[PDB]
Amino acid sequence: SVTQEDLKVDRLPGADYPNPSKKTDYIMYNPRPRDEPSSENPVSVSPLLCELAAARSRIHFNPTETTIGIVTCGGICPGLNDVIRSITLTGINVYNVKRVIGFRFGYWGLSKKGSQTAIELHRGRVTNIHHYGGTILGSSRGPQDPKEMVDTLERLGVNILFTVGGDGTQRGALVISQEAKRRGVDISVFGVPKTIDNDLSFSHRTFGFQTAVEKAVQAIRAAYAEAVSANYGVGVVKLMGRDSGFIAAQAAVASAQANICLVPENPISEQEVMSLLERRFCHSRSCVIIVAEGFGQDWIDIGVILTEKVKAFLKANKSRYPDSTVKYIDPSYMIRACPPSANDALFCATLATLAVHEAMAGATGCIIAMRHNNYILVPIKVATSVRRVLDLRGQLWRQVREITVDLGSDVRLARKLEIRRELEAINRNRDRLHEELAK
Amino acid sequence: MLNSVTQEDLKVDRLPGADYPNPSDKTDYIMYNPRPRDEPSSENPVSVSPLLCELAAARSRIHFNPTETTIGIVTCGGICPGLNDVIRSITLTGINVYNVKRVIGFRFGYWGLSKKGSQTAIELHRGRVTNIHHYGGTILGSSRGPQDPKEMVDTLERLGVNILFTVGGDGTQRGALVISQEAKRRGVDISVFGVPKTIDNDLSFSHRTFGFQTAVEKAVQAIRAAYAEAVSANYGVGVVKLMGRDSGFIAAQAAVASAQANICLVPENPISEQEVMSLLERRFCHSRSCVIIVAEGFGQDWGRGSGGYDASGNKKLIDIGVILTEKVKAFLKANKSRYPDSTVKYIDPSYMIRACPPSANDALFCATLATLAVHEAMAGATGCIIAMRHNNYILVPIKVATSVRRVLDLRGQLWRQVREITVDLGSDVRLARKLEIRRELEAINRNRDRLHEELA
Amino acid sequence: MLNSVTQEDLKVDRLPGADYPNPSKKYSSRTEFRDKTDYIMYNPRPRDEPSSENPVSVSPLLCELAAARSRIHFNPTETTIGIVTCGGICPGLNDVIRSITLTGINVYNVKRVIGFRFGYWGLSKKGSQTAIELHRGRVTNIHHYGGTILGSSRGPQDPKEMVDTLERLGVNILFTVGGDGTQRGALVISQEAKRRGVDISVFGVPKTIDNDLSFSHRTFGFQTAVEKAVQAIRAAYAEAVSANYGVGVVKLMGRDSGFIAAQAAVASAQANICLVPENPISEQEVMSLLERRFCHSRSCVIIVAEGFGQDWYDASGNKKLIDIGVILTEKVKAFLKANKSRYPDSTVKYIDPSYMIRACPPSANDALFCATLATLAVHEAMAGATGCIIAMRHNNYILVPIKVATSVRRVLDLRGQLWRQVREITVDLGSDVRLARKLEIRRELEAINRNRDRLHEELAK
Amino acid sequence: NSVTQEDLKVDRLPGADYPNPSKDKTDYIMYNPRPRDEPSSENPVSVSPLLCELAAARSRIHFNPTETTIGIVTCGGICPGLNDVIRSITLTGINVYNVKRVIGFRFGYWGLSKKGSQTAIELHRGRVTNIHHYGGTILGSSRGPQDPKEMVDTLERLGVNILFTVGGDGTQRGALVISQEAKRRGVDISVFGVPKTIDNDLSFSHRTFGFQTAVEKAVQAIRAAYAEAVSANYGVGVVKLMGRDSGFIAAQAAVASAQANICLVPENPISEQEVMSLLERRFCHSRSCVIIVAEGFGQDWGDIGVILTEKVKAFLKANKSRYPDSTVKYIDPSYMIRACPPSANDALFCATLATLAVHEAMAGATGCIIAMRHNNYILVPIKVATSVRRVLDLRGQLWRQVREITVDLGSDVRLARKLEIRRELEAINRNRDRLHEEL
Ligand SMILES: CN(C)CCn1ccc2c(ccn2Cc2ccc(Cl)c(Cl)c2)c1=O
Ligand SMILES: CN(C)CCn1ccc2c(ccn2Cc2ccc(Cl)c(Cl)c2)c1=O
Ligand SMILES: CN(C)CCn1ccc2c(ccn2Cc2ccc(Cl)c(Cl)c2)c1=O
Ligand SMILES: CN(C)CCn1ccc2c(ccn2Cc2ccc(Cl)c(Cl)c2)c1=O
Repeated sequence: SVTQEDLKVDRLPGADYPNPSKKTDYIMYNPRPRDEPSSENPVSVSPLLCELAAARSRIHFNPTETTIGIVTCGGICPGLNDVIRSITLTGINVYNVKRVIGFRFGYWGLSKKGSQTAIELHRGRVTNIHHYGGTILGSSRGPQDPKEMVDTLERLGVNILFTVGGDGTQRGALVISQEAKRRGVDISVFGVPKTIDNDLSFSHRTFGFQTAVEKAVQAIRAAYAEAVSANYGVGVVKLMGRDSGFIAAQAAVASAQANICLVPENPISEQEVMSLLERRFCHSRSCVIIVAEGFGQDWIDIGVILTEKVKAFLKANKSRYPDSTVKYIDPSYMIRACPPSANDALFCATLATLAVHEAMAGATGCIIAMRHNNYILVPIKVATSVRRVLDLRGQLWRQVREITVDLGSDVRLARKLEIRRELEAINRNRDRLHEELAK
Repeated sequence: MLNSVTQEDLKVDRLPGADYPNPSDKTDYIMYNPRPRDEPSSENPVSVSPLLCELAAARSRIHFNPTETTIGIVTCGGICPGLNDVIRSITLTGINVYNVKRVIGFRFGYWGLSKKGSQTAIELHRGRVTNIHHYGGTILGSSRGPQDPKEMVDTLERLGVNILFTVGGDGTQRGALVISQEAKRRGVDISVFGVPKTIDNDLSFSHRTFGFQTAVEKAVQAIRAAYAEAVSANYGVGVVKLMGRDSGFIAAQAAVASAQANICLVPENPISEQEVMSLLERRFCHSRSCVIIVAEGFGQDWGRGSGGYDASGNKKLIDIGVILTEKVKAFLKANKSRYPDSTVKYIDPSYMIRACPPSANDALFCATLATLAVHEAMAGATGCIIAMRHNNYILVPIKVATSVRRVLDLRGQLWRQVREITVDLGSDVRLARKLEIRRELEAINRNRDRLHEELA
Repeated sequence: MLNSVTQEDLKVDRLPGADYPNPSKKYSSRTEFRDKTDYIMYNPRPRDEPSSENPVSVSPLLCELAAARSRIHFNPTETTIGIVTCGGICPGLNDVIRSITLTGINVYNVKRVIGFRFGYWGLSKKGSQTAIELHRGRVTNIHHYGGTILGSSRGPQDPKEMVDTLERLGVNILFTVGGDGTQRGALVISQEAKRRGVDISVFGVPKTIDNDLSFSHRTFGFQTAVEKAVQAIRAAYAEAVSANYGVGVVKLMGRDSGFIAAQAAVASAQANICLVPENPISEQEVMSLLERRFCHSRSCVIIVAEGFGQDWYDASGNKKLIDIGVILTEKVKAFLKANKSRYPDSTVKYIDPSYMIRACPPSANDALFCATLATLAVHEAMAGATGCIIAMRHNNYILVPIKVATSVRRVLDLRGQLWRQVREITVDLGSDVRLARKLEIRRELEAINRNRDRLHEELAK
Repeated sequence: NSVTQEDLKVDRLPGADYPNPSKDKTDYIMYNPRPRDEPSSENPVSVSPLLCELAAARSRIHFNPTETTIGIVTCGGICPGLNDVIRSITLTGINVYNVKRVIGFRFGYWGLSKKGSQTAIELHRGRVTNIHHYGGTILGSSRGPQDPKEMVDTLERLGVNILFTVGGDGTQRGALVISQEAKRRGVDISVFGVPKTIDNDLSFSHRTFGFQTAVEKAVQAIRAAYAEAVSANYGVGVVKLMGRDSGFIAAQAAVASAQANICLVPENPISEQEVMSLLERRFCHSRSCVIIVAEGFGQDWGDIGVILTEKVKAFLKANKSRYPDSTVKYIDPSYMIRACPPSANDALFCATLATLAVHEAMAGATGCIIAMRHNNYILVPIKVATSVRRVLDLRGQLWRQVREITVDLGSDVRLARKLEIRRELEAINRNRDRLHEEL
């Protein structure tokens, strides 16, 4: 029940200035056809069209009179400094805006007390900041009074505010937008979605996620080495994922080293987990367990709890697992806090520049997202009403099930054929050697 | 001239019969162009294009009896980060999912299937592929050049190979469909299925090929080094050659990602030696360093090649890397007048970009392409490649795939980002510089006061 | 209570007889005569100033130098080599396994090489079943991966039962890769062996990431471990500077010494408090360092060694660990919560990168070091050395009897250059906070105002 | 060989009339800590009469800290760590000694000429904060001398009291000439060398800054060459690994990588014909060959990198007969080895060298370098330091490890190969039975 109206992104009234550098075009939400190939063109399975992001010929704000505002909120995420850098440099080099302000430590930065700390963003101040993790502005969780914030925006003459944060941040962003139009102030509030878990809807990718999976795989390589080094060794790795398991699932498949992958979308029992572990220890002396922070909220720190419960299980069963070892790893610090991969640096730069192009063109109350290889605008209202989750019947989760322990699979039948294939390889290698001597 | 892709061109071949169940359902499609003809209205939107692409997926009925099927793998041409992943995934998907009788790896490209190289061919089991994705190159090995299709299909028949995966560029797949035709010519049950290898990401009906994301990571590293060398010298010039035989996707993305390129030379934008030197000259107006990205395919009109081909059917190119470096030196030497001491370092990181293991993102992509390749080949697909487009995996007949290629849009967002960073002759040098200073003073004088405040 | 190490204590045992020539190092390849033991001075500092006579060591001790010998004890083609890895993994174990295996096979051409699985358990009659054959194929690339292909356990086994296995498999040399506890057991295997008059060499390759072996300036894995520590700190630093009154607590190995903590702290240049066992301070002292940091900064990074503050059952029924990382984090939180007054919003992130520091493959420099230690270990064990470790000291490879090696341990000198560099970077209650800060500013203004004018110059002219 | 204790006596400027703001006689370390006689009841005596002055912070210092200007110049090829040395000299000066001012001279000795003295930079805490995170030198670097007269004019003009010269043998040679020109006019100047040489060929040294980082990169270059080469039938990777006059990088990289089959260093000059017979022997029972070559090898040949590659190609052409398809890839990773930031171990080493350099220069040391030898930091007069150089011992343990890995013309090809096979069969046939057992 998402309607075309839900996808209509707001514009501030008027586009009375030319673009210093450079029709709304659309892309289909679902590019799959209703009917088979035929004489006429195919029609979408969905009625939804998404507004494409692009530099416009006419823009709302007089560039040389425009102040741009930036705020970063919530958990850090690889790429924040890139988004800060790109918004700042696109503003200055392309549109030549009067001023760019950075609000310190999240929404607190726009409160009358934190407005003191706000920083001037020039070319010099952002030159290399993309080389470092975190945010030069700083970040806090938690809202402020939208009234008090819009006072600061009016006071500093801020014309556009970029809100870099999760669902909660944009929810607040739309409330600033509405508080602004309620006074009839000329303010654009534009969201750059920050979410390492890539669980934004009307999106296939958010900045930081690809970088985060790189680090997750590194964490798993370490866990794997620890675990295979012990007799009945268990590496438990916690891989982000508050409400979705996209990092857990991709890391599990990429690493090719996960035997059990625990995600919120597939909530199983403590007892079920231990029988997967038990089946792994039938024909293996090590087990790597990926666990999303959001798994087993009905069992909070699932990392420590799963580790304690695995230990308890192995201790109860010393009988069969005589010496055992269980190492817990929390690489959260290492996954959020790094600078982005080159690919994520480019993605961040592209999101930020299109964000400025569209905000200057008077877009407001929207996020910028990337979907079907294209950059789209999405109203915050819809963006924050629905969220993304693993499809347990889809290709990614199928690849997790192919690698992870499955109680279905005949373990010892599967192993018979394994051996026959290996003998067939050995016996050929055996003869080719024999040949070389006499020959 | 317009290309003439028709829906018939996109219909991928199937070997006749799907008479066995899947150990582990109609063809679904995705629209080639998901942009609508008309604005939002009462009815659902309709594609600007009539073309539909076949989606890749595991099928319920399959052509080959899994337990009786031999899978063959061959890797051809320049190495590319991910080849071992594709080898590993084809091997493990075959064994763990379909439980195929045997998997053969053909050594050193098509040479591996010639009666001479068929000696060297290797048995691929789980043990033999366990960790091969951790290393660059190909455990099979790779050569440029075709062999006698007759002699190759002899080997395929001799070893009872039922599917052959061809991992290589346009030339390799062109040969793949020639194996397919030589096979049907004898009425043998063979699938020939392509996994596109091209680091330049210039396959059409594709937004991404395996290895490209990894290659851009390395290019940016090469640039970071060049940048350090160049900024260290007074009138220092780093020239970096970044792959790109016929397209500049690596050059362009590396240039934007690095944010350290001042001149980015790609084949799509052929400019003169004289134009390049005036970009350099303008850089040295208000800077003592310049980094120059150059695609191996740029400036094919700057010199004349021998006129020959390498064995794969690529033009033997004029080493534009060495030539651009010599011409920059010549220019700086002619103008010692204004560039009194100058330094020009040339860097060729080709070795480092192809030869590395894949990024985790490229490991996943390779693994996904390879498994869908096996799912579809088992379902009797043949004479096609697997590609990724609009976030989805599609099948494409080799015939169309090898008749069109991909190239930078000089009016598109990526190239716009290159032009925002690289030197622009347009902006009036010394006016442009006045405002630069005023902005920097305005920053300094604020920093100046905020300090003063803290004391009193 | 002084240590009582005499020159006799540094004489390393040799099994009686060196009755075979060296396959690789021929006696006729040298310039000078005699295949004797050469020595290096324990302490190369002189008693007296420069004078007419040569200088004399401040110490009487000489250490035996490690090197390939012209005569060897074991008949190479009849020799079985045994390898066992014990305790915490450490970057480089697979290199040491690989190098011992390949030096044995390629240089001496030994009959066979056995890998004992999961520590000393591998030599017990039960674990002797699991022992692996080590050939060229089985070790080709194992140095590319962290951990140990043999596996590792803590804990001793019955020396009697172990030497049964060594005799049963015809093992002539056993390399013991492990910490102090492992070598202590190694010497006990050696003595149990000589007690039956079996022809066995027991030779230690010291494993200790903390680099706290004595008669040593470097153990394999330590350089790699400091690389990872600095990476962990970069992350903690980013988390911390991102929060208003942000605190990164990083635990950096160091059971009984703080060499990783100290080097990481200096290298990173990002540590404001560095807590090592050698400098035991109070909870109250720590909080006043933090307090002084928050006078003129909104972030603090705290390095803490596992072994710091030893004087400071989980729900599932297991005994809960000595974990200064969790405790320091709780106590910092408690302090910040008591003082919300002045630190209104605060954040404390704890990082335990132990997993990431031990479990990685070695740096190229540590790969070389591992390869060198392992090959000299084989050269010397073949030359009949036993009851000793191989160590690296004053840029040279030496042999040390296990007895001495396990009676003394290494520790930070709090008056030495490394710890001085930590004190220069970390918060110091000495420097008067607000005067120190005045001059900071004046220096920055003096820089700004010059930059300011040089710009002004360019414009109109 | 003929080096005297007088040669090792390091100069001090007359007077140490001020206390140390942070923190006493000269201590020494034995040049050669090997004993003359066997172990005995008394302490052993050095084989050598030579003692080196140990570097350390002193209680009395020559320069009045608050009146002292420090000068820094970086010369010749960049080297991983230059920015660390710049940073540490600057911060040790400011934070420990509290010096009046610190100047950075741009683009080498040219920076001190009356023309380049214009470009010289003021170095404060802000200007050096993160410069160690980047390769190259924020000061810049040129080769070549300037008029020592003209340079000492600049030093007098800017009131420079200490000048740190970061560069190779040629740079320090010039440094001592500045020192002598300074004392020749009544100028209170310390000239103190921080040796820069990636090849680690400084004498009275076991390690120079950048060398450990450079070997890390060399091994990475080799891993790439190896992958290219093993991918081709009769594949040849030629890698050039620095080494103008010594092969320490070539040798360590070769051993560390374990992937070099031929390692060509200046210390072991062999013929083109000798190289090709190593290659020939490799291709008897192998289809790939990796060749490490130091830039200083074969200066008596036909840019040894391009020439060796051409000569290998020429050899493979019309031996097509036996090497039917062949491939020869040349790699020059010089750019990548010099231009990177230092390893954490090299960052620490750089920081340590720079701080001790300031401690000792403040204590009036001059006409000397700081070096690291037998795990200790020593001072060495430039005069001796630049009169002798370091090179591979072909009879030492490092080169022995290169010979163990690289192809050896000694071992009888076909007999050597028989035993290879027997060992492999003995492995295969055991693996073969253990499998059979399970069925
Ligand atoms: C209650 N809320 C604070 C946490 C749970 N959650 C998590 C994700 C989520 C919603 C609603 C939408 N989404 C997806 C999402 C993620 C990031 C952004 Cl920036 C946006 Cl606008 C939407 C959501 O409600
Ligand atoms: C003659 N050929 C050997 C070199 C020139 N070339 C280069 C690229 C190219 C074509 C035709 C299509 N393409 C793009 C491309 C890239 C990779 C693959 Cl696997 C395919 Cl099928 C097509 C093409 O003809
Ligand atoms: C009891 N032990 C398990 C922990 C305390 N400890 C720590 C270090 C240590 C000793 C005795 C000597 N050493 C230094 C050391 C480190 C590594 C090795 Cl392999 C050796 Cl032989 C000695 C020592 O007793
Ligand atoms: C002429 N020179 C530029 C090249 C040859 N060369 C190479 C090394 C060398 C000398 C003399 C001494 N050394 C070793 C060395 C290396 C670096 C430094 Cl900074 C010093 Cl003082 C000495 C030497 O003469």
